[PDB]
Amino acid sequence: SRVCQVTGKRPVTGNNRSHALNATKRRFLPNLHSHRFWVESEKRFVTLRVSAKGMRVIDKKGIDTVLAELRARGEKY
Amino acid sequence: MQVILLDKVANLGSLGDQVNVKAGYARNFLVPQGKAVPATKKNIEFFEAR
RNA sequence: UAAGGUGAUAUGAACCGUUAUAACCGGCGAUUUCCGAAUGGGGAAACCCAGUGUGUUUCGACACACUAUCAUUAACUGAAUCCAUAGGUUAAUGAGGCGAACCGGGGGAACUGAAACAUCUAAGUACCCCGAGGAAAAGAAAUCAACCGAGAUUCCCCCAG
RNA sequence: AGGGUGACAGCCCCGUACACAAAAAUGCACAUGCUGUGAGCUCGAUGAGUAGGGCGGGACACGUGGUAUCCUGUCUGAAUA
RNA sequence: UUUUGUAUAAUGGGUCAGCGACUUAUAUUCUGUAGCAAGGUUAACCGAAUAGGGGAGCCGAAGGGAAACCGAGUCUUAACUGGGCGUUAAGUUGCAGGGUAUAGACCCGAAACCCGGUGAUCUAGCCAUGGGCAGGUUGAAGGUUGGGUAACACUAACUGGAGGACCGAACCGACUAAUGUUGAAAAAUUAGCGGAUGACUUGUGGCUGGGGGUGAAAGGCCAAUCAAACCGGGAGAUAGCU
RNA sequence: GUUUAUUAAAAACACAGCACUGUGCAAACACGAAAGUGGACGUAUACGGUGUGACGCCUGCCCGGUGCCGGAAGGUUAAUUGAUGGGGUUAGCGCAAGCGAAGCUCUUGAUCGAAGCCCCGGUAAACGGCGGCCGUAACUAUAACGGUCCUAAGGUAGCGA
RNA sequence: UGAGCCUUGAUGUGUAGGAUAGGUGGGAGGCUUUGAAGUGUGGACGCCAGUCUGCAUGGAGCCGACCUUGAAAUACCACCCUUUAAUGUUUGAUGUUCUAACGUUGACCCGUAAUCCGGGUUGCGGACAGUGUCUGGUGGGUAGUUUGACUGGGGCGGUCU
RNA sequence: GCUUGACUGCGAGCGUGACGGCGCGAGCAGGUGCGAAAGCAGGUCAUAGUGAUCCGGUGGUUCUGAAUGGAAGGGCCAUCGCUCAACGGAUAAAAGGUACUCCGGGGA
Repeated sequence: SRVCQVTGKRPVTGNNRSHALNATKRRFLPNLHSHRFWVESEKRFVTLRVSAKGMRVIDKKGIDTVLAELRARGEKY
Repeated sequence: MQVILLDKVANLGSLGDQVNVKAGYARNFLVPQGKAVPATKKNIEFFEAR
């Protein structure tokens, strides 16, 4: 799936609006990238499918803080 | 960001100071594999006496 | 509770019982083959094919019992790579499936109306999917009011076409 | 009340109104006990990639209109009674 | 029934019996009627439950003006001899009925659009495993020998069995004609006809699903249908049409 | 050979051959939200698309138009950047008429800005085009020939009454 | 290499004139023996007019309304402007190189007698490729539709005020 | 020759249309021009020279001002942009084919 693991962003739907305002269904795809992270507590390459914003959340909280949040709400990595 | 260097980093070298740096060079070179530390006011106070 | 009674089409045959163990009704139990979530492996559903432990005054051949997957926890083990991890085994607990409406969330049209048709309307309706309960959802103010105040949410009538 | 009994039944029959009855299982009330959850007082603390903003959408009666508020895919980004 | 107009040779009916088409809700207007009257009347709800209680609110007696505002007057204008609109006429609530609005809206009927499912047991193409092709001819490359050539080339015999080869059964097709046309058959029968060792044919099982599949290309095939299958749902789609 | 099962078995369709274009392999292309498969367990003597249709003689002329392939100075040009200017608001200054600081907000959009297009050159076994007006040879007809028409150029070979 | 920005120094010939006057300010003394005017060279500017300055010669002064000039001082101190040069900070363009993101349908190792995938090592690329949001061009590949009425039948022609 | 009446607010009453509209109008109120004056002038000899509405642009007017004071916006008045030519204008935006045709009604 294309669900972000850190933030939880799911693809939602939108509409094409042209000059004549004709509606056409489309979807909002996040900017997901598989980025590899080295942790200090476990000393292991931890790969995660994160968004472009979800990488910035790791920059503030820390890689050890996010993995404690993934343990609390049930997701695995 | 405001990471503080530890080891003998080359030019932009500080030997321990708050300098500005891009985010791509902070993570994966200066954060892990070392030679720096984040500045979340818990690490820089514990490494103040170092 | 009882002198009647053995479901009905459906008689017949053979009995049971009349003062408390006939039959009938209710509560608490036992039995519950095979298929179906079907869960020992498989499968053209009601069939095929095993493994482990345990039992034979006939220890050949059968019978009793267990063995799916996943999540969580605990214990024992355990790579590349020395420590570690991945991975593997066992045990306890729990989930799977079905069901008419109501509810919450995720997707979501077109016929048609505009006397055509594209914005719009039809409409977040139908349908599909996930999840839950006897209700769910919502809910104790970063809300309304206007210098006077009211004091969570939900539902009904007005405001008001 | 109603139904049946050979035609239309208060008094023929089953019932109805009323008055009682539970071995065992079970619903709901108070009463008591146990295992757990946790009062109250004072001193703090006040929820950061968040509010807000650009672009692109959706939802509030409100179709971008002079368009607030609410939701966010993308890009950024505060203040601290 | 439709029509300027029908015995019309315009449309419809075999007959009988049963069933079958102007309704319901909520709004608003007019009329009839009833209660009260410058007032009328409650909705939800409470309830000793068609009572009683509840007057939130709606309608009306006052309108002019875009509005502020003014007021039995007011607006337009600098101001009106005026003008425009009003003032000197009783409404309101039940009930019944005639209309309109929104709902299927008097009933019956499309061809079609969209979503959710079901089918390659028929047919089109393919994949894997098997089977079938009676019989009779034409005689390639090559092999050998001989003639011939300076030598090859070339030629004459036998051997050889190549072929989207020929003729012709099974088999696979369906060109002409006839019978058949409420047939024996929702495409067949009889007699001629074409391929028939291959671009063949065929048994069994699997795969490709609808705005798609597949197609030696006809807009053909896809369960006797195909210019978009089948069935269910939106759906009582819509029709200014009969 | 193949096809309009069930009006059209053919002149159609297919066909080997030829020619052009795409494609260097994680190929082009196609099915797929994606994964991945097919292409292919192949590798330019190969694959995909288009076009003609054994073979033999051959396939002339025109690059303006419409596509494609390049080239590239100038011109225009989206997202983004938000320079100046204007307006609202007001601490304050002004008996008021009015003006106005910072802050915030609104509006205008100078500059940066790629492809595409305009422009230049090739490409006809790419799509197409291959003309009019007069004069002129025998009996006629025709025009080897002689002018004009600036649309990019005017039917060659072979044939056809 | 284009640009901002921070200090440090040049740099200014309308015209008279002791003479290639930046603009306003404070401002009749600052500076020089910790060695100055005033000449002589090199580097160097240039409208070759003239000036700046290292070194050296020289060994005690230049300066002030000085009278002129629209505007008076390299007497000095401040905000600095015009032009221009160097170092240094910073933002982009162009180009080279590297690894740590990332890609690997290269080899090898382990889970694992396993063509998936995951972990690990190594090799070649490498901030490209690719993807997400925003945006211009292309786009019957596909989808929803438009395509008028009168009318000696319809269409053409023609008309609608 | 001289001037701007091609003027502002009105208008009893009437013609003409289904309606929207259109056409004539003495006189009055205010302020002008010409003529000495009586008077005349609300465009031209009349009848053609045209386009509703919606959305806006500009100017004026304290009329409204979603707590208040303003402002944006809206209203009023003035005025601009439609060959909406199918000209009482279905959209800001629209061409062909059906001998494969399929439905509904009438016709040789």
